[PDB]
Amino acid sequence: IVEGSDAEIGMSPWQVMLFRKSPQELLCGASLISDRWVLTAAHCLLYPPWDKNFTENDLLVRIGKHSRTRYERNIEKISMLEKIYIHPRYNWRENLDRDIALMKLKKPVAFSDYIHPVCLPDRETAASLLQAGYKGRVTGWGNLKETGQPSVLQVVNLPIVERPVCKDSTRIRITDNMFCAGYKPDEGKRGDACEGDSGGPFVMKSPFNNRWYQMGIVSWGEGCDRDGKYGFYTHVFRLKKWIQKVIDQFG
Amino acid sequence: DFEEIPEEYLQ
Amino acid sequence: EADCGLRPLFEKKSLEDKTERELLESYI
Ligand SMILES: *[C@@H]1O[C@H](CO)[C@@H](O)[C@H](O)[C@H]1NC(C)=O
Ligand SMILES: N=C(N)N1CCCCC1
Ligand code: NA
Ligand code: NA
Repeated sequence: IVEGSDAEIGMSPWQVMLFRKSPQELLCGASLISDRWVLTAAHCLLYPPWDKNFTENDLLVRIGKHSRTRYERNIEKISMLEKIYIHPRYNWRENLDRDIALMKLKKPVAFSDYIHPVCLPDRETAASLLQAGYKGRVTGWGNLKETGQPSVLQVVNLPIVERPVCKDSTRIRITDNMFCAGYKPDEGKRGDACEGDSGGPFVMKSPFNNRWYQMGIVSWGEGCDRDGKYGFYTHVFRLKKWIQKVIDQFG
Repeated sequence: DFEEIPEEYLQ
Repeated sequence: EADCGLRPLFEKKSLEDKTERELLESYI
């Protein structure tokens, strides 16, 4: 995260770290949506242009973390993966359309002060809150700058951007399964996701019921925190039928 | 740069 | 889940985090 700040303890208890077993390293962010299911970006797991195609046994999920590099004894919980599910129409060839994946854990994780699921949006909460200017919150352990790395989880709040401005910022084809967020050059304030933040959540706190909802997944961008560029996020609500189908069938 | 995790999670 | 999105160290204790008000102020 560029131009964010250190998270408070327990600020993002749905935060998940995707951790490579060998070499031991950060692979991506992710989020906890129930005691057995973790949501992330498909490109965290499958991206053939970079020879990336992880299997279940390659990875662990680390839940309840705050420190990036420490083993947080008595706080974090480490889970193995039973199965990965990638959206069947994830477009890794072109523009990362439908950049979403689920991971089922081998055993349920115990909730605690540090470990708790985020809500997924209903249609009405999505319609109400996915508006230009409305801010969400992005969290992760990724790089602090495009060109270094944080001691603890970082957080930044960023406004959703009007779709024509998102489209006009890039040559990549934008779809209804994406939205963009970030400040405009004339707005002064800054901030973005960066390398290592992929797959983590863009959340909003509903003013109606005072619950946190995951509206987006960190998906893609061009550089990090560049003027006139915006971060792109997977539109979770638009892909919720697939999420529900997987959980109903395999949960 | 990461602290070793318990071996039980790598078995 | 029934209890989703309510953080033990914040909403469940009626404590506010340091920047959530920035989000609320944007929901205009
Ligand atoms: C990714 O890996 C699996 C095997 O583990 C393979 O069958 C699958 O076809 C691969 N997907 C792509 C796009 O290469
Ligand atoms: N939001 C940006 N800039 N992204 C997505 C996270 C990886 C780097 C590009
Ligand atoms: Na364009
Ligand atoms: Na920017």
